[PDB]
Amino acid sequence: YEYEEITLERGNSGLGFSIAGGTDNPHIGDDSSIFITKIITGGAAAQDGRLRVNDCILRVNEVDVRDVTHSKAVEALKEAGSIVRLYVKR
Amino acid sequence: SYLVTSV
Repeated sequence: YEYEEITLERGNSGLGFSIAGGTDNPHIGDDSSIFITKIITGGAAAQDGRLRVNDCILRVNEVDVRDVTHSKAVEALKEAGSIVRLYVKR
Repeated sequence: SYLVTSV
């Protein structure tokens, strides 16, 4: 596993990526983690250029998201403000 | 991955 830190500025249409996963979401294996499914062309994430599809977000700013429902990790990403530190594993 | 929310 690789561990990466990615800081993003929030754009007009948000961070520019989608997340699947969470403790309440279907998945194969023991793997219930939040992960990237899509990065939008010309979105903040694609412009930063570091984030990739399938990335596992372990942490959003100072809020842990490794053992939360899909809704807790969505809210954490929505409430995180204008500058967002994503701690990921790929 | 039944639920996918765009952020």
